[PDB]
Amino acid sequence: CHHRICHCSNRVFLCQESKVTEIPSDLPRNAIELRFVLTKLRVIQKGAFSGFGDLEKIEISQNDVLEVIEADVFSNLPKLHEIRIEKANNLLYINPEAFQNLPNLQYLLISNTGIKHLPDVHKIHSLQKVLLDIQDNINIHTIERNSFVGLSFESVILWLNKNGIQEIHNSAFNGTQLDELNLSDNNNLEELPNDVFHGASGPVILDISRTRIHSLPSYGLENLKKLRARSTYNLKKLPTLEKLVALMEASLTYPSHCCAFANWRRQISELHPICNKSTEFDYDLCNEVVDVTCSPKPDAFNPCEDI
Amino acid sequence: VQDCPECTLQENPLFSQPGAPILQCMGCCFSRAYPTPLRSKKTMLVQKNVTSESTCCVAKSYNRVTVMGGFKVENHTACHCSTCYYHKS
Amino acid sequence: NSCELTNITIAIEKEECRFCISINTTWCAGYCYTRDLVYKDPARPKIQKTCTFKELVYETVRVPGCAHHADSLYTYPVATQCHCGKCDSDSTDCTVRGLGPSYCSFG
Ligand SMILES: *[C@@H]1O[C@H](CO)[C@@H](O)[C@H](O)[C@H]1NC(C)=O
Ligand SMILES: *[C@@H]1O[C@H](CO)[C@@H](O)[C@H](O)[C@H]1NC(C)=O
Ligand SMILES: *[C@@H]1O[C@H](CO)[C@@H](O)[C@H](O)[C@H]1NC(C)=O
Ligand SMILES: *[C@@H]1O[C@H](CO)[C@@H](O)[C@H](O)[C@H]1NC(C)=O
Repeated sequence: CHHRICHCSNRVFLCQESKVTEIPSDLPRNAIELRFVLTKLRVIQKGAFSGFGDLEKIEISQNDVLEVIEADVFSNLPKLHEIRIEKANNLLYINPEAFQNLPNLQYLLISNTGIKHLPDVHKIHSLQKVLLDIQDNINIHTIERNSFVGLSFESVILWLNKNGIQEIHNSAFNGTQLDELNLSDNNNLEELPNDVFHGASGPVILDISRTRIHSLPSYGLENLKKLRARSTYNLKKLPTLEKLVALMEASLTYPSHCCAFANWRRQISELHPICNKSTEFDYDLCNEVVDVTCSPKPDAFNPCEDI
Repeated sequence: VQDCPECTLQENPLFSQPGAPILQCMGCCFSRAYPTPLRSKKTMLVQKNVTSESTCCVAKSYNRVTVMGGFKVENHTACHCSTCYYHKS
Repeated sequence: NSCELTNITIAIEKEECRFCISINTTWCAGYCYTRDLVYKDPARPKIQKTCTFKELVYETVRVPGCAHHADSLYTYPVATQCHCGKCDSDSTDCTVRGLGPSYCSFG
């Protein structure tokens, strides 16, 4: 195999270095994978990738001069499960029309970029479960209302950690099946509004580690199985076990919290069905278990629940 | 020299029944870490001096089945070393 | 499994002098073991390990200058211990491929 600019192997095309100033129009429409690496590429033009029905993966990474992604850039790619946008330091603008219908999207990664706002995902409408991984983008300060609806008919994993997020509006997760939400390492994030989890199913896993979040929402956590709040210092109270009905695991900051959990039982509704059969673990859905697993456990001497 | 078996289809101990096994990609893939070259650092708004290239053993295709009493599981039909989604901090 | 300390060669790029110098040092490379879960429960765990540094130290090195530019110092990380574990994103760029350790813009 071969091509003018881009190196090629097995319908996988890699356009590298500085001689690539724009996306070659002569790229085979039977391409499985496209990678743009170390290009002096100021813009990615409208409908640039439209019309590769064979295209599974798109990598755009380490482009210092890239400032914009035009409208309808990712559209008509029924076979695209993976988009990866990494290390574009001058990219501040992603056109709200860039992300079009992509029924097969599994993984959208935007990491280490200039972008000032979350990407617009309401036209993606994926049939697959989607991992949205948006990280190390310091200029992203706020999450609007309905920021994730229409990303997928299937449940969703949202990693928004290590950003500059200071602001989360009510109903930011509305119209969304949330498996998992990681907001950790947004250091300036002070408050979750009481309606964050309105019209959202889940989360089942929530990570607010290393944020200044003061308080957890009173509703929306009826499905929470796993809570990770490490070095979350001004989160002092917490909902009562009766409000976190599903919680099985918590890794927290203040040991007194863990003692609150160890001291309040829960668990009857007998339970069912069929785990029948015939230093850590592996697969087991029997509901075998134990008071919430909690840490830090107030191990080193000391009581719990105060005096 | 540590004998790490290549990523390949195998038999899930749970979920599997005689005559009706379910196949699951598992094995080993190549990964490495080295200092981030300067040319890359130019492109990062958040400096990372160490760069890590990895790949993970995942199903390149699969068929959805229901077994055991209602468990939706995938029955992996093929395997390759591809993008790691879940290896991070 | 097989993840081990291995000698490599890296490229220190001196941008003002239009050349790079090569240095031997020690980093991680090898094979780690992953599974791809068959039952996709949101409360998994889905965890994947990769071969990366368990411990590292920084070393400093003199980088020649050319006519009309002073020589300088460059400080780079060196691996002490390697293991199969999570890629730590505070310190590390966690990707599929980088430009490679010995990449140089001038050759
Ligand atoms: C909740 O989601 C539904 C469907 O997407 C939407 O129509 C409704 O307006 C949302 N609620 C709010 C307050 O935006
Ligand atoms: C999974 O597919 C394999 C081979 O295609 C087949 O032998 C097996 O019956 C399938 N398992 C189930 C539970 O359908
Ligand atoms: C990253 O390398 C740069 C030198 O280019 C240095 O300033 C920084 O301290 C290095 N390591 C860490 C942990 O910051
Ligand atoms: C390679 O590892 C060996 C271990 O004995 C070490 O002595 C050597 O310095 C390393 N690399 C080079 C270039 O010698």
